[PDB]
Amino acid sequence: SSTILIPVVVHVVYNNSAQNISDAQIISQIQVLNEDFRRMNADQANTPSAFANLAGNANIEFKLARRDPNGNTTNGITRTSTSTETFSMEMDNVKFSNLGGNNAWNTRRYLNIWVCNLGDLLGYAQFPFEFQTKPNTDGVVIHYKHFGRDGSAESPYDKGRTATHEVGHWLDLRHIWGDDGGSCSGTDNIADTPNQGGYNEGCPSFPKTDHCTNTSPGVMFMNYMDYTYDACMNLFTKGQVERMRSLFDTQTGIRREMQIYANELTNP
Ligand SMILES: NCc1cccc2nsnc12
Ligand SMILES: [Ca+2]
Ligand SMILES: [Ca+2]
Ligand SMILES: [Zn+2]
Repeated sequence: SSTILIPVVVHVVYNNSAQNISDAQIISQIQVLNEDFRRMNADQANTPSAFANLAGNANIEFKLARRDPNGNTTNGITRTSTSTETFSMEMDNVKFSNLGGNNAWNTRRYLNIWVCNLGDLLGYAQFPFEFQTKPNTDGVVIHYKHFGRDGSAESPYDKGRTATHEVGHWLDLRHIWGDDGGSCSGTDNIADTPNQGGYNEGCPSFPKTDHCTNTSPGVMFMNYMDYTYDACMNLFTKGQVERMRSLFDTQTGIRREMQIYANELTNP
């Protein structure tokens, strides 16, 4: 497979000094996305051998924009002082300059990552099916305490995996347990993710079983699309990789336009 290139702009929207996170912290997150989406994450050593053969390399590269929407030079990082103290998922106010946030850069050409103070919410995504109706709010929001790996990020969500999970949703992946409140009925529509009752939290011991997969090697609680601690997640499946890449299909791909100028938007 050929590398899919994603131009990124990180909108730091800060009401105080703590929210105005460091360049190092932002570069740390860009690096984590590149590791997790190219299976160059060192904690792939924690992937059980039973699931190692299902492990996907998405071969998606994330580069900070070097050309802004007016065609001027940028480092792909915006900093917006805000009078708003906590942002709302329901309002999407972080995504509008008009409401004390920062307007999206053309969502057909850039992945917009908003960093801000959110309401015990780690972050939220918008799914591709919503793009036609909600073009301005396409992208990913991350809580400033859970952006980037180590540094200023707070345990136990301190390895940058909130953004990996949210970019997952942004590329059309569903919760591995099927958003069915614990049943075996719901599906993530991925053949190589074992059927799973409910979400996992914390760091379960391998193997974790439930009424849906009651046998070793159990459910893939170390999948990025579960709700487990950052240090206890370490793969996408080949099935998940195919779903994500299909959005960039040159004929039918919802996000295909992103590839046309990706190189020019990320090259000096
Ligand atoms: N572990 C990934 C993740 C992303 C977003 C919200 C979450 N709640 S708990 N785990 C989450
Ligand atoms: Ca599945
Ligand atoms: Ca389920
Ligand atoms: Zn989720």
